[PDB]
Amino acid sequence: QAPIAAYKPRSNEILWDGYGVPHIYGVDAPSAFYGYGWAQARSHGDNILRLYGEARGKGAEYWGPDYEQTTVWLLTNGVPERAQQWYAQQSPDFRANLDAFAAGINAYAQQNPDDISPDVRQVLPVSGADVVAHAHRLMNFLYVASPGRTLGEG
Amino acid sequence: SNSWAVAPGKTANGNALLLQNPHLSWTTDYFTYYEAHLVTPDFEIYGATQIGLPVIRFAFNQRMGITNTVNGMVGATNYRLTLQDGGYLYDGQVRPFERRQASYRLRQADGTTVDKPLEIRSSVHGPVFERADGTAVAVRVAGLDRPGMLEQYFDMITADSFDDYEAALARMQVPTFNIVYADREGTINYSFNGVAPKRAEGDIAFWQGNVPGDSSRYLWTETHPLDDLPRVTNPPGGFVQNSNDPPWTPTWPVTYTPKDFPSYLAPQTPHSLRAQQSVRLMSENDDLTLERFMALQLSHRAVMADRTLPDLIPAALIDPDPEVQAAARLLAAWDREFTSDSRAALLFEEWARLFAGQNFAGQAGFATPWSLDKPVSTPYGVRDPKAAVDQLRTAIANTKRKYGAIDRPFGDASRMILNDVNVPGAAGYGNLGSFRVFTWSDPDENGVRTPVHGETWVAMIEFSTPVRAYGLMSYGNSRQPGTTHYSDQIERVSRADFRELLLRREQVEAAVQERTPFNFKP
Repeated sequence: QAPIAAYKPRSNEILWDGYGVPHIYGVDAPSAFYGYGWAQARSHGDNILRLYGEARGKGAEYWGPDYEQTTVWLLTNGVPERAQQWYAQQSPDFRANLDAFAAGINAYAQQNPDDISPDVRQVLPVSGADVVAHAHRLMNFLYVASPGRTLGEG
Repeated sequence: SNSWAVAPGKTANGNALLLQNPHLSWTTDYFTYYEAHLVTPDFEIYGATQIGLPVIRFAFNQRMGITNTVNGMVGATNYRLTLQDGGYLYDGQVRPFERRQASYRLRQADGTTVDKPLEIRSSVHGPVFERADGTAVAVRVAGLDRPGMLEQYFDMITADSFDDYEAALARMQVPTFNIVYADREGTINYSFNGVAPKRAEGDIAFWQGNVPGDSSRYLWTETHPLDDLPRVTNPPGGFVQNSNDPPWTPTWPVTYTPKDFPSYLAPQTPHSLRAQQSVRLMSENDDLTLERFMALQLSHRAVMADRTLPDLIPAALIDPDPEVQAAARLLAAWDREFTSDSRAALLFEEWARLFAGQNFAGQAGFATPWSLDKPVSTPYGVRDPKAAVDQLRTAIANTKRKYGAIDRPFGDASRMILNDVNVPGAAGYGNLGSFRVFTWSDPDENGVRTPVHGETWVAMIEFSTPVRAYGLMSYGNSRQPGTTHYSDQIERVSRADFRELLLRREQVEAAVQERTPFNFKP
């Protein structure tokens, strides 16, 4: 017994629901990823931009002393550079999905600048490598090797 | 976090069941979940992910779905270096550090930046950090060479079959997490996943401490493949679970034991009362419907009361203090559930904080210790009831100070408050036995408290044709200033009134409140 018939989008659209849940319909992969980028930027853009800023190792530069130690942690562990490497090392198809996702964010911000907090404007535009750099911080340098276990603060 | 997958044999209708149930901070920005649905001519994925991630970690669709829990996979090592002559001692000889001169800009009060120099030193292990106390520490993180994390998740969550799923998982690009799988074909899987260094000696505790940084003996270079890791597929028990417990009771009956794996992979520590309930809730129930499966997810038993109050109460009634006596009778009459109307629950929590520590994980108070041979019924009892009564005495004082009374309704102190929404709490601390988790803050001066951590994204999916799923996001789908989609779900959470998750086009169209046409050109 086969599943229900899969849906074939004919146009790129986000149908949002009453709870602000995006249903992103793309005619191909980069399109859906772009929609997804747009949506995430709408619902969470400010904090996403701040996080990407940090994972560039630009926390201290964009936002001063409160962000300095995470900056030292990520530079010392060569995170922003490694993310550029991992980005180049992506498969062509998936790398294109990432560029699209990043393009969605940039496009939402460009079309809706009022929605973007003054303090995170300087981070734009964001790149495929930003997207890889944040995921890399999250998995390896928050989950696996937290600054606390190494520095002995907890 | 909790995770359940249930095989068709254990269900009434003959379709697998899956629970996604991550517990993370309600405030930490990178821990914020977002719910979305992506549809192309070639794939479809529904579910939640941490903000800024382009792939859905908690995904399902018409064919399959997965969920995650923290396993603490030890994928890094911290080494204590022995400094000598500007280098470090290593295999009997002094070895110079690698060093580069980096720099960064630091924003000033007046909006300018200053360039600050940053020397980066490394040993053969990795980058070197100096601790506040002077300890030179080198950190060695495994899997710095797996650029494929996101694509693996992507290929996992869009897998056309379990073999494809397993093939993707086997790439070893996701460095951590228990990961649980289910599908419409009827397969369920549990994997203890991560990128684990192959080491010759040492248990997990050895590898979590400062490993000596003076010998190549400890400088690992290889990591384990997937089939070295604890895994379970379609066990005779008909379910798998994980609730952050060591992977030794992922199902019942178990399919392996700690001896089957290197001792540095997972701890062998007592399983939390929450984890014990997880096993019980699945094993003891059969012929499950999705409705019943949802009802079981809401469990909020004070298992610790079950283990302790039989010894505590009689000992407490012996005490000359009338207020201790009254406290004992209050506890005695309690049904042992974290409900809103409970007059005893707050008092019990305050006693357990002293009995079992602030985290409720302490073991030294129990009469019978935990044993993997009785993994859902130990530890048990009160070892020193006289001491425990003194703890009640203090706890009575603490409860009155924190909450104004020893019998304030649980749901009156325990509120979920987002924007202008303020609703009664139920459930509570995982380590007290509550499966559905709300890690209540310390109270304000009024004795009111709110979840710092707990239920965030919650979904339960039946892999029927079409699939049928329900979910809620505690803190809404948005956090942008002025959004109407921050506090619009917490009221439904207070009543456990789950949204039907909408995957079918017809359903999406019926529910649409906003359309955003877009177009992408690279």
